[PDB]
Amino acid sequence: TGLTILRNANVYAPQPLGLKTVLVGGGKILAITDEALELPASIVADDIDLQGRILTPGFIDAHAHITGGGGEAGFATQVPPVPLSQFTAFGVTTVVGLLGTDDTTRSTGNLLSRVYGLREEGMSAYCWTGGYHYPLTTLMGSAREDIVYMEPIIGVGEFAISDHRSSQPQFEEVIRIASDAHVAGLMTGKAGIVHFHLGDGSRKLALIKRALAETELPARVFNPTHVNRNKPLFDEACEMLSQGIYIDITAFPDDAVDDGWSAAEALLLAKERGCPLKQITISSDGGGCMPAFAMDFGRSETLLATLKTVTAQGMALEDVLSSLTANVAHLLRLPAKGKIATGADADLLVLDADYSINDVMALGRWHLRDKALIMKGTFE
Amino acid sequence: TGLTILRNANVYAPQPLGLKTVLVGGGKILAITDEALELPASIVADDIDLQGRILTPGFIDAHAHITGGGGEAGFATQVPPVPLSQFTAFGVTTVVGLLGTDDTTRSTGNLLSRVYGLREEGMSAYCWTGGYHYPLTTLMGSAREDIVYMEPIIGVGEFAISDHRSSQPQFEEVIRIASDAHVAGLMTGKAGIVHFHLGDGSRKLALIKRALAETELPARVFNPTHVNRNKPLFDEACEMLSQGIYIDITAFPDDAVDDGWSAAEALLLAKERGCPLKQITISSDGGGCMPAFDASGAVVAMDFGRSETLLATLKTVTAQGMALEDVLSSLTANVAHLLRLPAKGKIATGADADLLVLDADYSINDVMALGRWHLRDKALIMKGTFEE
Amino acid sequence: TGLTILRNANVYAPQPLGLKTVLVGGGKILAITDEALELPASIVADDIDLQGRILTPGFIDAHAHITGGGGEAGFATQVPPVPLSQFTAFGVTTVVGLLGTDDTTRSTGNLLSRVYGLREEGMSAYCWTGGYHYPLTTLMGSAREDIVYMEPIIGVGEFAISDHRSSQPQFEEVIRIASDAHVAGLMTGKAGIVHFHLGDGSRKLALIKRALAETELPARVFNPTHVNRNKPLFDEACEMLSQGIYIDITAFPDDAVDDGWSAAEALLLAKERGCPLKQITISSDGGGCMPAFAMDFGRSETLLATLKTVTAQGMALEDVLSSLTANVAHLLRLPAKGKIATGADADLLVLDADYSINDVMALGRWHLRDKALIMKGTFEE
Amino acid sequence: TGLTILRNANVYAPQPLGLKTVLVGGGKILAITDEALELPASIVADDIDLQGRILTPGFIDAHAHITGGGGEAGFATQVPPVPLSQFTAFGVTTVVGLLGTDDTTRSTGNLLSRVYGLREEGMSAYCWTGGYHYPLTTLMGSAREDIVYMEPIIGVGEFAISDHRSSQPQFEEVIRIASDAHVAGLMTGKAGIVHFHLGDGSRKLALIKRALAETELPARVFNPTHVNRNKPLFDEACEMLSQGIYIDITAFPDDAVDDGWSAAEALLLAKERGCPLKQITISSDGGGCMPAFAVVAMDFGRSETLLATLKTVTAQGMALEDVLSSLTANVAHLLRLPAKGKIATGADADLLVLDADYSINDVMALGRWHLRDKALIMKGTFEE
Ligand SMILES: [Zn+2]
Ligand SMILES: [Zn+2]
Ligand SMILES: [Zn+2]
Ligand SMILES: [Zn+2]
Ligand SMILES: [Zn+2]
Ligand SMILES: [Zn+2]
Ligand SMILES: [Zn+2]
Ligand SMILES: [Zn+2]
Repeated sequence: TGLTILRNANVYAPQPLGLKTVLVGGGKILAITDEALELPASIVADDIDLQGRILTPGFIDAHAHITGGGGEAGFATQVPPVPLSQFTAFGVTTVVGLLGTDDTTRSTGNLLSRVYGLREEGMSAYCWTGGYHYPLTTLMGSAREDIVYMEPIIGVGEFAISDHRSSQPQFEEVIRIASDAHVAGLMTGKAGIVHFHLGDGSRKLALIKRALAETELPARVFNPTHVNRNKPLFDEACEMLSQGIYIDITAFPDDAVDDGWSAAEALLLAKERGCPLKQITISSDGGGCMPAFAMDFGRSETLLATLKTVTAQGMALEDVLSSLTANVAHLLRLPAKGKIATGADADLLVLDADYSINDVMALGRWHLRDKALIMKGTFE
Repeated sequence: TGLTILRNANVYAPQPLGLKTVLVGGGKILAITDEALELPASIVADDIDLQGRILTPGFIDAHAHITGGGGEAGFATQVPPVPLSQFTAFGVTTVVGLLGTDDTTRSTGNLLSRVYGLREEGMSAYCWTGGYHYPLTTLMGSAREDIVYMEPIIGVGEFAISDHRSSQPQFEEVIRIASDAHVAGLMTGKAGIVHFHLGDGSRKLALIKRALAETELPARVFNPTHVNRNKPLFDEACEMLSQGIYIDITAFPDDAVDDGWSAAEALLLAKERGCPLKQITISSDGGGCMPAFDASGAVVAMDFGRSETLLATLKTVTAQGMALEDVLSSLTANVAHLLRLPAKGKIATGADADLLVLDADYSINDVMALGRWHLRDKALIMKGTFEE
Repeated sequence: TGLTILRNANVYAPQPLGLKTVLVGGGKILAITDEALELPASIVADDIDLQGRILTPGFIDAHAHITGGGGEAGFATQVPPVPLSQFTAFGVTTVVGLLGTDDTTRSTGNLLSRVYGLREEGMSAYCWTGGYHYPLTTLMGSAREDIVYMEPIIGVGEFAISDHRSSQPQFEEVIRIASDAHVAGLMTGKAGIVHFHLGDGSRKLALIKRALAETELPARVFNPTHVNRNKPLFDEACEMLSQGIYIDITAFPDDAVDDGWSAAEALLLAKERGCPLKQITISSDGGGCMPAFAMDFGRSETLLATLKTVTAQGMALEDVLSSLTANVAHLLRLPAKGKIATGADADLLVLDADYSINDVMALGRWHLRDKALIMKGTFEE
Repeated sequence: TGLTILRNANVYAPQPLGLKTVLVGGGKILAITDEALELPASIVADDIDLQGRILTPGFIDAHAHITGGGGEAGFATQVPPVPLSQFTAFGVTTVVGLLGTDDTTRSTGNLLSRVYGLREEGMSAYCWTGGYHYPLTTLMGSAREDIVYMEPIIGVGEFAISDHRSSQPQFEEVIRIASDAHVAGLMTGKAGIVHFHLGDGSRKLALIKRALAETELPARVFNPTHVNRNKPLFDEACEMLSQGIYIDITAFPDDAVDDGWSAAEALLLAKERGCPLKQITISSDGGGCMPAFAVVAMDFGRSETLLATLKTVTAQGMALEDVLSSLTANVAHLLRLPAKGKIATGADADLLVLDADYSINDVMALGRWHLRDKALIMKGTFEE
């Protein structure tokens, strides 16, 4: 009902702004000021002194199996849907859902209905249409119709290249899909991009290199993920940043890194190479199936773990925080997200000085307060 | 994006609350209080003393051809899409769009894309899927899929019964459509109703009477409109209020009333009969094709329906002694209740900041949609992309 | 891969057979004997003295939302898939999955793929095609194709009648669906029936009465469930048992009973009225959305709770056990299930004297042993 | 029923294990032991002394027209469905059915329904979806859906390349089909491979060579059959074994060999060249149309050529386990049938008892005798 006032917030917007008073109401950031705002008590829901603790935008996890992934090694490996608290307790206030390898038994209707479920439970959610294989799995007859007509659908993903599980897509198929995503993006104001799953194939980003050389499509339309899964792929991804693509680094748990880089190592290496960090995002692959050589699934907890690892190695908080917030909102054309700015959505984290999460606000409501869950999923 | 404070508002919520201070921010009503709120000037965009002038919710016009209607007497009669200001200048802050007789050349994609256009221009908009004829015109393969998956699609309409332009729908077809709308409504929290176009056919509401007698579908699922177009239909509509249906009265211009009641006469008559007015709504049929006649009855000119008839209706019934809150509810809270729009139709904390400021004669002075002024001292501050 | 021998089992098959030795191997019941079998130690995996404890068939829960149900009051009410142990720990060794009210966002491919997941994890699973609404939700173009070509698909359900959430199906639509299920059943040897969701509509079982009066379709094809949800419906369901239909009673938790009967009350009342109990089954509606006036979901735990309630009120164990085992296997044409008989699947419960479950065997493997889970779902912790 | 005990079995599993007692029950192999098991008579259905006769796994014939093939030279050449005994009497306890050249009048529904018919009659049966031509003949809208949702459907076949009767498939079409079979295989635990019909076209295995060089698809996904039909094709198939493909040799009758190798000659030649025999399978093309020569008379392929091949190569000095593996364990390994192709505890009780000359004396399928002392105990519903 009322206003929420956050006093002495050490604001990372994600760029450091210093101490501010932050006023929240109607699910929005209404003011960011040096002034010690004096308000009538009758209209204030919560008056909180953060006493110089860090305030950041909520994380945007743009690669999550919100329905659960798996199904790649038997039907029993179908992962259950990710409960609300497995996003919010880890600082994820916006998720972008996708289908992966199983786009056969799982449908775009499964995915979009779970987006609406997470929205009803008080977080923000979008999704990718099309999935992994060709022809694309869509709700309507085509990806272009899905993106034009369904507000939460922002692009095509995660479409597999250079992977034994791909549909062995041809150049002509890839640039047609990209053209449909791009046109739908222009018509709607949404991301109009193709989120590509990369495997360990030695062709790496060859299809995207050819698209950038031969077509007029803007480079931002080609968005490869898991680029840290092997070192030659990561090198090729870093080189292609100069052509204007955005690259997505996956926060693998330490077990699953194999012959590649952790998200932490990859981001530190991109910084050391002088890569444009504003073109680099990190995602968790939450709900993705995680085999042990027992069976588990990916968690959004690796995003904060990554942030702690790189900051402990001397990276500035704002550099890694941007890869989880403003950079994702910029690529995905989410102007209300990824920023502490007046008029933006009140999706906010309060961090301790070691960057542990103390509080999580989504759309102006506390989900986590003093490390305790206040709001949880319907069935948690 | 500061706060807006409206001081000394005579609040019709739509029920009269007396004088209040109303605080708006983030597109929402943040407070309604007796307190003379003192706020820091640095966070206040607008501090307005209404000095006891009436504040109401914005009107919800649940029957409008947002794409334009017509096409019923030649292709030249296709009405252009209704510009933003032809809603907002008349106090309409939420519209529900539909296709009418022409659901052949016009598509659900035309309709839904215009909903998104009106939302981008700063008003609120929803639509009906299915249209007028059988089989239904939908975006996906079925009405149930449209209502489940497309947030702005709230139900089926305007589906024609008792009209020479209908598809002569059978009872079994009607209750199947109603079942699909109802189930989709339960799944989504949306209206989940069938908005029925009534014509002058003497069968009147017989298909709805049969549905209420023979099925378990709740009465609110069957929502007839234009019930004032002839007197026997209006009498049957009033009688069926006791079974729990909502009825929609159309604010025809005075020319187009023919052998029926104006919206004003129909609402006054429902009140005189002791009908439950909370089950009665008024809509404009804006963007509907409006033929103009000479003294000889020859078709001379063509115009389209306007949302201006809603306020004209409110002025007419209040001049005849109806309480402002009774007619205002028929444009606001009753529509929001039937259509399950909990953010709309009410001056209540947490609701959308869709507000009208009225003069003493109930002329609109100011119109706010989602916390932004569209009309201020009778001047347009915000207009459609292509308005001049 | 040895033999398992269960000595001194007090066998309810589900009919009481007395004390027996039961031999299990290759997932099957190989012998039921008075003999104290002496076997070479080298081929015996497990030699267990049950010391006179009750041995029953595993329960067949023929009405479960294995994918999760809900979605009837907002997308947030989509129930997660039921984990393996939420069947096996409650004595359910065979489940028949279905879609309910949400047969729009959920597909037959969702349902059938979860059947295969539960089979991979070591229980037995089947499903109903078609769902709740008309037209039917199927994997192939028609229910008849689904039942003919997909081994686990046994019939059509749960198809809604006398309910505000139904598709307001017409008699002609219902008997066409029934004819397709019946023909597919004859071609395949499978159930070939229509499992009908009943609501609180006052028309009750009128469409089924009309089908029995006007068509040649056998009565067993028309299988109404939730018949205990209101008392006039339950009375009509009991009267129609004399025409040869089977009725399914839902084991609602005590909160959700409203103006109807608990499964326990309904089964005791059917027995008191002299109804043919072999035509009565009980199911849990596991994974179904359960509102509090908070949100929870249905559990297979109500089946054993029902068995304890009716036995405490004087019903013979074999009467209620048949409603969970042999009666379901008979109606659904599952000849390997619902019975302790040689050649049948080794799906077995060991009960304490108060009928608490001590051990659960599915296809010859222990899932529960001395009330500890030995086998669990892929993602259970 | 209770337990069956087979005493003094000379076990080829298919590798030689020596003399064993084999215990069967519930359709499974429950024990393989040196112990002379003593069991209570009340639980024993059958106590059989094999007297040192050879015991092998049942043959897996992974290329059979279970519906009948033919239709390539007029409608009258449609072969009738193969009766149960025309598998079991020849030692075939598992068959994998397919459509061939006529995937126009014959459907995947014909094929899958005959799989279920053979299962009802007590043998094991699977099938290939898609058939010979492009676009594919499937039950559902796609091969990937067929393999994901229909338990008996294990892959795509028999898809024609280098043949005048092919659909002239392009590289891009072939690798798309292979990707769909592979992904469906991973999702289900099933074979997930493309079984390719090879003709006499001089392009031979060019499309598969290109797939192995240009894609990440595992080599095992590309499974060419009839590789013995001409000598240059057979040489190319043998060379590609080093890239990890499995190759299927067809047991043509002696008449039909033309300018190629018999299965026997092909397997002996692969052994002489030091090829990895575990990557080589033999299939009969049972139910395939067999014209007799001017075209004078018409017959159909029989599973009898599998055992004839085994007798031919063993008479030329090949070890029984080498050729037996090509009919049993190698097929079960490629097709991901862990219950088949092996005498191992927990496996299906699909067993052959052979005489000293390797003639079949007894055939057990899923623990039941189909053939006992060379007499049929079980036959098809309509066999007389
Ligand atoms: Zn991926
Ligand atoms: Zn992934
Ligand atoms: Zn109308
Ligand atoms: Zn109209
Ligand atoms: Zn149910
Ligand atoms: Zn139900
Ligand atoms: Zn062939
Ligand atoms: Zn061939």
